[PDB]
Amino acid sequence: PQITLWKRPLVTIKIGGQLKEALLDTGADDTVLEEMNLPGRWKPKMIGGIGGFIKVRQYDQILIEICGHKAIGTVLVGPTPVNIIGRNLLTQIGCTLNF
Amino acid sequence: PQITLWKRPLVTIKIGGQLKEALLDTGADDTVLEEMNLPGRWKPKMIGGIGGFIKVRQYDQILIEICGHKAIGTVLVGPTPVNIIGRNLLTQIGCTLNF
Ligand SMILES: CC[C@H](C)CN(C[C@@H](O)[C@H](Cc1ccccc1)NC(=O)O[C@H]1CO[C@H]2OCC[C@H]21)S(=O)(=O)c1ccc2c(c1)CC[C@@H]2O
Repeated sequence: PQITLWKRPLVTIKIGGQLKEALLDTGADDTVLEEMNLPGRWKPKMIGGIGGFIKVRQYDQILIEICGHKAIGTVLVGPTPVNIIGRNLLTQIGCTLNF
Repeated sequence: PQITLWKRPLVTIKIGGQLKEALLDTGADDTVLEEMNLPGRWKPKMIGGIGGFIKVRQYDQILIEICGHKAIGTVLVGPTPVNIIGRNLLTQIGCTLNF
């Protein structure tokens, strides 16, 4: 599909057996998901943006389906106000910017 | 152009007559640039990011060229970690996401 940017590029994703809404975000190196209780090992991390830093848990090799496109990679989980699909996964679903 | 996402989508911009580098950021509603001198009146505003809220100067109807494409719109100036081009300007240059 082609997504215009008049509105936030929100799409449905599937992660940890749950469906969620997330932004397709070319400004995020990595994917950041709102607080959820994923199983398995994780590593603490701090990520910075406008307003400062938030503490997140880094999970590796997490499977996510974005608009029916499967992807697997690093997912950071923490108190983000929004689910963010970052470039580490956007490359895997074949997403590009075009103008 | 078509821009892949294996690297950060960084582009050269011109604003106030000066060249700068900025990130094409589909997860940003607004365009936020690092502290700089811009001609024109401005008004104090607040914006929130992943880490909280910051004070910005809002410049309206500002001329800005992005990778050779002209836009005129709102530019917020403040302590952002990175120059980001948000959807208010990405729409003006005809930018879409595609997968
Ligand atoms: C530095 C470049 C940018 C700022 C990196 N951001 C990604 C941007 O798209 C954020 C997304 C977003 C955050 C909160 C709420 C809504 C949307 N938009 C943003 O702040 O937009 C501003 C301007 O417009 C307004 O609309 C939206 C909010 C206001 S991040 O979320 O801070 C991030 C993600 C991953 C990762 C990091 C940092 C660090 C490592 C990790 O990979």
